[PDB]
Amino acid sequence: ADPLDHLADKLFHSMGSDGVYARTALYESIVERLAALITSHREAGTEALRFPPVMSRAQLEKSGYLKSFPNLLGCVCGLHGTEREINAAVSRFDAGGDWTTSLSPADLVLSPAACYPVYPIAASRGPLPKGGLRFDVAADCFRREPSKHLDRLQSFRMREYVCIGTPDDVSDFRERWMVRAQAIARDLGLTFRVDYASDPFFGRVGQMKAVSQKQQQLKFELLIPLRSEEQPTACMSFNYHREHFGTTWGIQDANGEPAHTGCVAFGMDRLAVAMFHTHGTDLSAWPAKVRDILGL
Amino acid sequence: DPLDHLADKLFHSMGSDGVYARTALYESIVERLAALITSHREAGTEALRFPPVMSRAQLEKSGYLKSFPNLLGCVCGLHGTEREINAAVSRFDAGGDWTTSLSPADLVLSPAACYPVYPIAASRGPLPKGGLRFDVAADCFRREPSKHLDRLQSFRMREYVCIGTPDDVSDFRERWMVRAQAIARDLGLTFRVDYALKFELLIPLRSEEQPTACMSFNYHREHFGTTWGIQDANGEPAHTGCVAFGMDRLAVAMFHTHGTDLSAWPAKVRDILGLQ
Ligand SMILES: Nc1ncnc2c1ncn2[C@@H]1O[C@H](COP(=O)([O-])OC(=O)C[NH3+])[C@@H](O)[C@H]1O
Ligand SMILES: [Zn+2]
Ligand SMILES: [Zn+2]
Repeated sequence: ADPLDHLADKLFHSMGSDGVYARTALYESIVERLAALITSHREAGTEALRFPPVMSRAQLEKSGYLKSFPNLLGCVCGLHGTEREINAAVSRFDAGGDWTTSLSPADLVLSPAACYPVYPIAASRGPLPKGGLRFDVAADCFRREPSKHLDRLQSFRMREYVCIGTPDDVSDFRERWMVRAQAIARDLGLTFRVDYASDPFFGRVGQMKAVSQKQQQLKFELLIPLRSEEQPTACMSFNYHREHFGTTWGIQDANGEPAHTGCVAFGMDRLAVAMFHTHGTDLSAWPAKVRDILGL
Repeated sequence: DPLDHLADKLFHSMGSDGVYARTALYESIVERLAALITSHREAGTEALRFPPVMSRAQLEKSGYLKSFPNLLGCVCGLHGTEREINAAVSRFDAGGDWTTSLSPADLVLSPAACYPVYPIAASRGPLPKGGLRFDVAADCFRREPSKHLDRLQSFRMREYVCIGTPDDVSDFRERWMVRAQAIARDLGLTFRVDYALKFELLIPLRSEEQPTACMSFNYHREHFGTTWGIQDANGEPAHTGCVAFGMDRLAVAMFHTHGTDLSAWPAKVRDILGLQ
């Protein structure tokens, strides 16, 4: 079986859906401590925003998400019809028929990544000041990838630091964080390597997109062996978007050029699972240095 | 609207009524409220934390679909072949509608934090004497757009849940109807208790004639006990009730009541919320 499976009893209860779990108090306390630790490394002048698990469908469309991962997107739908119509749908359900045929899309999707909503927000403020803007964002995200592996969820929490400004601003930020992220994983007693990577772009063209992204080194990941050293798990990523979002949303840097952006993302559930996989379910037995930095 | 002005310090627009980004000020208060509620948690209470989505089939069995079908948010996705999905996005490129290729997932956005806990308890067999107590939280969803700050589409719910005999649930209800009030009192909130059976603690937010329900008690009879086959220690279908706290409503209440400057909040309140 999967090396992570034995962890399930202590960390999760089933909710009748693969990748969707109830968190025990033990698991939760570790997520919160990881969150606090990440917060303690926040750079000065970084604005903290917290987003709900949903976001505007129009914004997600405009962001170009359907062009990259249409297969992962969770859209919100409801019964928007007339009372007669809605009653009809319910009656089918009562009669073992299919109520869902009356669903129609809402103006909302479940967020695929924590940073998305922040770009329209930064743009509404007009031109960027010299040195750009830094944001601290989090959200419960959704990706439509059902799986029984504990490191592959459908609903998971994502925490990010986001840099918006000049190519220089973003590169400095990304470099800084690739170093600081490795220092953090060390403090946590986790084994890792950092490597160039690519997003799981969809379809045939998606294979050309990934090769290109990898060669341009626009995405690094911090990888931790969970089920094996041969196929480690990405628990953080460092993403350079170049000018995509700046152009998309009309954000201009202090030079009046289309702003560049990048983000450093922490997979909270993946990090928590890595911690338990590495140090086990008995917190009293965790290494003293680890217990100390987490303030246990 | 009395609350509208609060937005300046609490929220940023996300392109959708009732869906706002939350500032550090606002979130710090939501967290402290969460902490305060935790401090009143009863012994022997199992704390579970639910994600924003849950089983569609569980939701169907809960009866929610019969009661508030218009408020449900169902999860839908593109579940077809690669060619079908590409076409959908191409239609979108050509000024058409890509959503016609959507089909329901096995999931919905949770309408109430406690719903998923009932099948969990049922799965463990007969309840012990005295029943079970749970502490649940979830980001919940209600498909009802509004510009009012106390009527969101996505909001945090916190709940203590009692599963047991009618005696268990009644003692639990009585206890919590009292604690809920004591809590609102310590928060320096002005409220009245009404019986909409269901108990509700309503706080004047827009007006005194139309106060907002910020905490409630729901008694479900043996509805979930019967649906999931939860059996009490005497072999009968279990009863359930829950005390529910609208975390985002409570936070808006606090800012409305005491203002957006935490330094000028009363010392009692700063004290109980670990601010002073
Ligand atoms: N299915 C899943 N289950 C659990 N965690 C996941 C996940 N998908 C992503 N994550 C976590 O979120 C992080 C960010 O994912 P990503 O790099 O694919 O998205 C982004 O581009 C963030 N802007 C990953 O490094 C991982 O730690
Ligand atoms: Zn990001
Ligand atoms: Zn409930």
